[PDB]
Amino acid sequence: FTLIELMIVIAIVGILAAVALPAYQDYTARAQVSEAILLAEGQKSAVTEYYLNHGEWPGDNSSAGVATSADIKGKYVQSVTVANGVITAQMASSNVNNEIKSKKLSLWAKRQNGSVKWFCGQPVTRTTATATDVAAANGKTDDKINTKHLPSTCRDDSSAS
Ligand SMILES: *[C@@H]1O[C@H](C)[C@@H](NC(=O)[C@H](O)CO)[C@H](O)[C@H]1NC(C)=O
Ligand SMILES: *OP(=O)(O)OC[C@H](O)CO
Repeated sequence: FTLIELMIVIAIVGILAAVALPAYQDYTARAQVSEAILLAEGQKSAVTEYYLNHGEWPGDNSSAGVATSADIKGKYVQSVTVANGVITAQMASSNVNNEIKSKKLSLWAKRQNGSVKWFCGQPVTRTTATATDVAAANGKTDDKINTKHLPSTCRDDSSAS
């Protein structure tokens, strides 16, 4: 070989040392959102029992049978709230992933003639405790967990039935 080959080798070493990386932030966000999903999954029993024994969905954490929203917290979750039978979880505003800072995800259920189906996805709202339909959360806010930061199973629309 000669000097040109060595220079090319050094250039290739620099090229390899200055390479790019894929988007691992999405995977870390999914891993951190799994905790919020697990925390929100634990309030299903109380809401279901109240609905079965009273005929209407709970309107607040008080008669649902759970603690204050500010007390249901984890490493990356800061609040879990129940409103008209809908469970919503909010992530922390610091020491967490940048993409899922102060964002919300929701869980809700619909009653069938022989079963009760549960859904998971972007935030939804219910207007009346005796209603059977849901809609989108808001149009004047940006506190929605992106599709890229959710598992493929936890991607449901408000019109799903
Ligand atoms: C428990 O949640 C119920 C939905 C609520 N009931 C009503 O709001 C009435 O049906 C009028 O809509 C109860 O008042 C709640 N009980 C409490 C807060 O102690
Ligand atoms: O009242 P909740 O338990 O839903 O928590 C409220 C929180 O402090 C910010 O909305």
